[PDB]
Amino acid sequence: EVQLQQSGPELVEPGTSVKMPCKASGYTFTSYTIQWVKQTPRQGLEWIGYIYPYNAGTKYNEKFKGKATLTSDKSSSTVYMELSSLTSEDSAVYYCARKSSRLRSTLDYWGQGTSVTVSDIKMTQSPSSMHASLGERVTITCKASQDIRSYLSWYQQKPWKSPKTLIYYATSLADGVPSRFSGSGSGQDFSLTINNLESDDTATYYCLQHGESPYTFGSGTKLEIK
Amino acid sequence: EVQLQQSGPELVEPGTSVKMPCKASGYTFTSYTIQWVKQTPRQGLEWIGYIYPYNAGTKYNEKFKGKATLTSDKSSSTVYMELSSLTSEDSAVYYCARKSSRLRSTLDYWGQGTSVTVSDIKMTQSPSSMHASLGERVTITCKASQDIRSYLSWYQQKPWKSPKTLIYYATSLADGVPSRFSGSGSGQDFSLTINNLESDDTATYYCLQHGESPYTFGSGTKLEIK
Amino acid sequence: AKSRSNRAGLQFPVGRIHRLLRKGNYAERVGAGAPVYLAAVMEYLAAEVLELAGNAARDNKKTRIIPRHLQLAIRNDEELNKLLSGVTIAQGGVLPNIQAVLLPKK
Amino acid sequence: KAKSRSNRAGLQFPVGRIHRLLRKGNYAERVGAGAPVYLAAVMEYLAAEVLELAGNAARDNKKTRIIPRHLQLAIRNDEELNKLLSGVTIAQGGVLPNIQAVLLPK
Amino acid sequence: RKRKESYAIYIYKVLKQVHPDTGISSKAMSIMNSFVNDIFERIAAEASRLAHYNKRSTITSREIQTAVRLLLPGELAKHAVSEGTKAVTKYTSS
Amino acid sequence: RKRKESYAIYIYKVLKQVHPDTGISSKAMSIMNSFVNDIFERIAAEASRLAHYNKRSTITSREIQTAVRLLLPGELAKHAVSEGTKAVTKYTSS
Amino acid sequence: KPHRYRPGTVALREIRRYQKSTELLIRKLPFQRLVREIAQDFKTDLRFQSSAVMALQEASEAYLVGLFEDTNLCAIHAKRVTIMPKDIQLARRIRGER
Amino acid sequence: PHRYRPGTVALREIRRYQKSTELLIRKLPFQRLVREIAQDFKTDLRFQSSAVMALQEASEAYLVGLFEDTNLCAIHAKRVTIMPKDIQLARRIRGE
Amino acid sequence: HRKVLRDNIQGITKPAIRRLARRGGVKRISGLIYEETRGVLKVFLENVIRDAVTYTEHAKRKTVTAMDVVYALKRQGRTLYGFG
Amino acid sequence: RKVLRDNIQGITKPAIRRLARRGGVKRISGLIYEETRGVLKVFLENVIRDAVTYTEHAKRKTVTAMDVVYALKRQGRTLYGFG
DNA sequence: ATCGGATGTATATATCTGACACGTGCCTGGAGACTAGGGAGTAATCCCCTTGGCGGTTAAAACGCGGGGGACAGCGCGTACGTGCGTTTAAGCGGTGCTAGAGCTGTCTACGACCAATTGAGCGGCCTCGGCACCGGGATTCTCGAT
DNA sequence: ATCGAGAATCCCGGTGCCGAGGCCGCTCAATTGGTCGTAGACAGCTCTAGCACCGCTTAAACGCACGTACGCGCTGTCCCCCGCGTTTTAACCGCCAAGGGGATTACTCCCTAGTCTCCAGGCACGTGTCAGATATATACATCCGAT
Repeated sequence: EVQLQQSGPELVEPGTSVKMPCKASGYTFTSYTIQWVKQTPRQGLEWIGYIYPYNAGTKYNEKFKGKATLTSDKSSSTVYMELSSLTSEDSAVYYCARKSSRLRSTLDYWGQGTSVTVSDIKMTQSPSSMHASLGERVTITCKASQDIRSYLSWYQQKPWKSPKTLIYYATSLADGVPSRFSGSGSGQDFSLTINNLESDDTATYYCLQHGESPYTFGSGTKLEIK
Repeated sequence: EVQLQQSGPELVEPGTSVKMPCKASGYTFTSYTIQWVKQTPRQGLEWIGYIYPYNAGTKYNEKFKGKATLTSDKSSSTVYMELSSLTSEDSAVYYCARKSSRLRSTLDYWGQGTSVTVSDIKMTQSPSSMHASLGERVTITCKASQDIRSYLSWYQQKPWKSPKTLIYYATSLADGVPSRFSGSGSGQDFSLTINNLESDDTATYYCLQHGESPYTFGSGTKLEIK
Repeated sequence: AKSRSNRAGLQFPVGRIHRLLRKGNYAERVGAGAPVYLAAVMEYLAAEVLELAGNAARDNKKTRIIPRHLQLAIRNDEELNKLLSGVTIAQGGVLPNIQAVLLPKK
Repeated sequence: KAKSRSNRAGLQFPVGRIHRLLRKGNYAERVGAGAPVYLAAVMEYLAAEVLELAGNAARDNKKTRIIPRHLQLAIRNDEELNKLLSGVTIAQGGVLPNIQAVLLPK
Repeated sequence: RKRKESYAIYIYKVLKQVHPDTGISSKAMSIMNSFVNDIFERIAAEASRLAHYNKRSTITSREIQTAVRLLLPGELAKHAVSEGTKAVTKYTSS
Repeated sequence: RKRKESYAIYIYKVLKQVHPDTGISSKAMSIMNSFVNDIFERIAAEASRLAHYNKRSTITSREIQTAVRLLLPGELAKHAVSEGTKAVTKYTSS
Repeated sequence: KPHRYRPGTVALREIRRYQKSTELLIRKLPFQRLVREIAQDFKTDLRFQSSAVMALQEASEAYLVGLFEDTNLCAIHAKRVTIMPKDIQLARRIRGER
Repeated sequence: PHRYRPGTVALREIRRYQKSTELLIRKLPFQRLVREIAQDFKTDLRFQSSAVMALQEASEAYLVGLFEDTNLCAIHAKRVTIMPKDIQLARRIRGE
Repeated sequence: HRKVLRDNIQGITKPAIRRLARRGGVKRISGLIYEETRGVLKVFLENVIRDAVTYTEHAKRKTVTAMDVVYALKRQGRTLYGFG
Repeated sequence: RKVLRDNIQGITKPAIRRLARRGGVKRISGLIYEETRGVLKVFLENVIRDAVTYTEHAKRKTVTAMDVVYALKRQGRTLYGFG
């Protein structure tokens, strides 16, 4: 029922500034923060920041302070993101993700992303790639740098699609996710476990910590079914 | 504490209009209607009308419809009554009284009374005048015309003073009234009873009905001590 | 057998109100005079509302109380309007009230 | 040995005391066994949520003790907690910093 | 058909002793039934809280009188206290 | 001395497990105790009212869950139901 | 020359008309369809009594009439006689809904 | 000499009193007002030290939350001064 | 065969909102009042119907009765007399 | 004990200005101070009347902070911090 | 736009106190174990009442159009409120004392819960007639445009 | 300021109808009569805490002067909303038909109240130390007038 629709693909000029919307409907707009995630195929996913449409309260990644500002529009249910002074370190896919103001909640609903082209705690996923059969259990780990406590999410990302939430609060299943996926762990050692694999389990599996102030994703794990 | 401050004495010529205030203090002004009663030495007490300051809603006697006109001012906590076409039949004292919007309630507190000097149910008080000793039990009757179901009051009026409420709802004592006074009766024949008399019981005693919409007083009962 | 309603001089059911107090999870025990007091207060309030509604029904030349008369009786009275301020009376309408600035001028 | 129902449930809030308060509180004639477990878990969740947001608000103020100002900032900076505690005054809590745009100078 | 048990006959007795020739409609009788149930539930809940605040386990007529003085505005709570005191007084005389 | 029985030591245990270095003042502990008492008596009153509506005599975890869904706004009522269901599932496994 | 009332006459006339009636001012079937459409997002295959939708319509129209009575005061405060969405928003956030 | 323009110290005071948590009424005039209002209900009453503080917290919270609605009513009428008509509108919409 | 409705908020027409404003006492009505009013009514009905369905599915019913609506209104401070 | 009169002027004009500053108010008319004193007197009358009713139900002579908390709670002005 | 003086506010350092976090005894309330009984879960049946469909009526809704009056913006004028300064006045704080009353304990008894037997009060069903909704026709009243 | 035409509303009799109001049978809930056991009323006592007074310091309140900027009234313009006529659409009402599910009954059993015993969890009471409050100097930000 929740849609976060976004723009099309763009190619722009350096030095300019691009503004992209996150027209979001299907829910009460002012009660959920809207998170912005940057995905380049070199550095994985990176968290830009959020805005809270209740009080227009923002928070940014310190490496994006000045590079990106977020604004709101409560009449049109729209959050805008401007990137100014476009360098070559700006050709990525920018998703907007809805997240509740609950500390337990995760980035549960994503936007499809915009192709943009120009002219601290580290999450170390131990398997960088997996290969398995169609009835095998796989186990992905998300070794942490400092003690977060259960504030870990697990996302899968199919090729050229927006990521999908699997686990939040390190054990709890997301909405509509089948019980084959199960999370475990606390502190610094977490685990994703898929039980009886299928053909549609071929994706990259990221772990996101949101216990501390800059949210950091994992490097990724490409699981290969046959 | 509840005071209804009225104006002073006043002389006017015939063919004039005169406005008298009823500045009220010591209570919540809009919760209580303010009643207007005239008193002549030729006809006695007679009810003119009321105004409810909550909805600015008046209701007049059919003998005074057009003749008298009532207005309130909420910020002033003041009720103004105007008299049009001042005939010789306008030589009276005009009292303003406070009555709640409760049907059981009576004219609780009265004003000072202003002497204006130009230049249906009937109540039957059976003793028109009474002499009594200083320790005798007195009964005054107030036989009615139509049936009023216990909506009858009793007032004591000293000479050249405002009437004081004795008994409301035909049995129940007013506030500050000692238990020497005692009311009885229901339907048409009511009775006031004074158990042991005193020095300050030299007054005239009226009975007022509230059963039907023109309120009618009694003729009076002048009580003398020895 | 004499009813407690007849014993108290009331029309409202003192025994039924006693049962409803005893089975309503209000206290561990319920005194004797408490359903009598509560029945007298409920009969008083019902009689005041019904009397003002019957007067408002007679003013519209009707011999039967409809919800409009209950609404007029309640909202034309400050104490009853403060008692029933968060109450919608079904098919009651509103009081006739136009602001003075909306009327034609001269 | 005796084990607490809080430790059986994994909670920090007293399941046995909440059972006694539901029993002696005139709520129903009977109280189920999972009712104090559920209610203690919900109360501990809500306490932990407002306490964590207040501790973050204290840390952003460079303090290590929560004072009522941090509870007020935590509650009023959150849409759901403000809808839950809307008719609630917090003593010595202050207000949120908010000036309307029209009152700021050109 | 299991005895839904309203207040309609007592409200009709009250109406017929107040206005002996005025009747009532079914929707108005339902509104008056809702009103009587409403004020019962308000006074009983305030009396329940007053008994709980004072470490008492009995709702008495003193709790009902305090709840009436807390819930009714102005001169409603003056005449309702008089009605309740009169009924308890003549009830204790059997 | 008559054992005034607060929630303060449990709120302090919860605080020491979410923020192990942060303390709390006495006025803030009094506010948190009032908060916990308030939400207890709101959920318990709604569960009492649900049992009375459905002609039940028992307050169970199904009434407490429906009261939590009625009272808490949004995703508060989504995570509180998860916490209560997890505690009940753990408790019946001894 | 056809007769023509000046602007404001017919409006005051139907203010006096609809402030004297007690009826329901929304059509019954569009409101019933709106109620059943809204309830589809909470539980699928719901049934409603005939009096449940009547209770919802009475409550909804009482809400909207009582909100327009406050919107009108907010419009008159700004020295207008037209009501505007900023008047509705002011009334709703002083009442505690925005 | 130096002179701030009208509206500058007002905004400075808005930022000063919206950052603090103090009680903005003096303690002894408020306690005297409480004991004077309570005389009309019972003679020779007595108050805890905490009852008058609970009354002052609630009274200042009520007045601050009313002045916010009053400011919205003033801004709605395209003014920046608040007036008794703004207070009366703010209380009529709230239902007082 | 199940009836799934879409966009019946336009069934509350412009002359219906004008009648509600006439009962509210409103003389002149802007043209943007109707879309504001439809959103206000939709938010009110979402809030009441969510609680009425919660009361209904606690009782393990499939029918929303009038008492569920009356209870859902009553705990929002909107007591309704006339429906039990 | 002695009777007190007219203590509403102890709520001075600077105190009302401080409460308006916390309410975000930049400019204040001169007739605001009497309107504010009347509003505060009405609120305090309504709360103290209920707190005194709660007090003399308990057959006490001291208004405790709990009676004030209950008297505010029954008006929708729930106060956290005093028990 | 820019620059500098004045003012205010954020920042870093010392230092000091009282409030908070922790330790200890003790006592009372919670846990464990056991028993009895009744609430509720579940199955089964009935019959109401909700949903769906259909067709003709007709009243409300939609749409278009002319025009007037109201919203809004600009402009000017005056007055009232803000800023600041100097004088005054209570608030706050500490210190002390006195006593009223809150809070706690103990004892006793009246009062309410409880249980069983009985009967009449109230509720469902049904039946009838009159209060009211509606219809048609005249009567008054309000509004609006030439005069 | 009169004044007539037209539209609107009000009133006044006459008809039909269905809903209020009353009656009848029955059942179940209230009443009546004892019996018991705890709640609370009342007397008594102690100690907390609230009230009252007093002196001093000083911060806030008060009163006044000056000027500005904002409130408010006036005028003009234009455009948007209202009144009305015409066309269309969908509500509504009456009728009918399934069938889902609400409501009630019967029965079994498991879950919870109640009681008793024990012991450990939590509270009152002390206690040290460190987090914050405050003083004070210093640095940055901002405001405002002159250019």
